[PDB]
Amino acid sequence: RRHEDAIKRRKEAVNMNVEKPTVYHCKVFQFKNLQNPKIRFKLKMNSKELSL
RNA sequence: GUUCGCGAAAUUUUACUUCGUGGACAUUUGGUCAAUUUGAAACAAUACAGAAUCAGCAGUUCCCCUGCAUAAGGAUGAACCGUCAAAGAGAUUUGUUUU
Repeated sequence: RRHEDAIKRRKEAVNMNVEKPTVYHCKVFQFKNLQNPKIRFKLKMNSKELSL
């Protein structure tokens, strides 16, 4: 019961929005070849997951 | 003066009676049942020391095991890639192998 109420509580963590930070943090990477398909998949996934 | 013991006499050895002899030879206290009875104050009633035991759970304090929550923190896997929708008006082009 506490486990399910936790998820019904998680949805309120979903509809919470931004509250923009102060300083954005940036990194720059550079590569010779992106052709590897799984790398191309992971860079998309992990970008969507972390809200990067 | 009281008793116990030994020796002598009068009678039937122990016994009574008397002489010579060795001890022992104080009284009290520390001894109240408590409780209850309308009277010039006594111990007379009225009781009468009879004036509960086995077992179960839980709760505080620490420890371990296993869950779920929460705060932080990490490790890894997931094949395919992003600068609109509708309607209206104007401008340009368009004989035989795969229908």
